[PDB]
Amino acid sequence: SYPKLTGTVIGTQGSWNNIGNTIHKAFDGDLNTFFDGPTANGCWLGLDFGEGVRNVITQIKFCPRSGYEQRMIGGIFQGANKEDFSDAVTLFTITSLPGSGTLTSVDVDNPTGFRYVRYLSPDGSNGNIAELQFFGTPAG
Ligand SMILES: OC[C@H]1O[C@H](OC[C@H]2O[C@@H](O)[C@@H](O)[C@@H](O)[C@@H]2O)[C@H](O)[C@@H](O)[C@H]1O
Ligand SMILES: [Ca+2]
Repeated sequence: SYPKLTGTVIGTQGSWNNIGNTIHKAFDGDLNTFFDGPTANGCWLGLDFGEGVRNVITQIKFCPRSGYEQRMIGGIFQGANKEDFSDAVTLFTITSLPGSGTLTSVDVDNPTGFRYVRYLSPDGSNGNIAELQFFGTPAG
């Protein structure tokens, strides 16, 4: 069991109806708060571990927005070493409805060290997700 990774929060700017449910609500430790993106499609969020830092990801945990769990199905998690994700690989694809109000934990088996990781939400989701966590270890 590896430590929770920290980094700078990156992703889609803004929030639905400018209420303020920005990407940062997915990293605040509260499963009742959530990211509600300004648009239906294209929303994403993640971390930049910082220049020169690469982690190997061994687990991802996430919790859907309460009452909108189906807006995660089809979302994917990617690791990359370019901030535009053009070199990304998909670490996990959500294909089952995530349980409400808890962190679903998924193992990742990819030995690559990444500087960047994200959740890329499916169309019609407004990026909805309540909490997102990555675990792993410094690439050796
Ligand atoms: O469409 C993104 C939006 O979906 C839900 O709100 C949908 C609509 O709900 C209606 O009943 C009205 O209240 C209207 O304001 C909305 O267009 C989510 O509740 C909302 O957070 C957002 O994710
Ligand atoms: Ca939250």
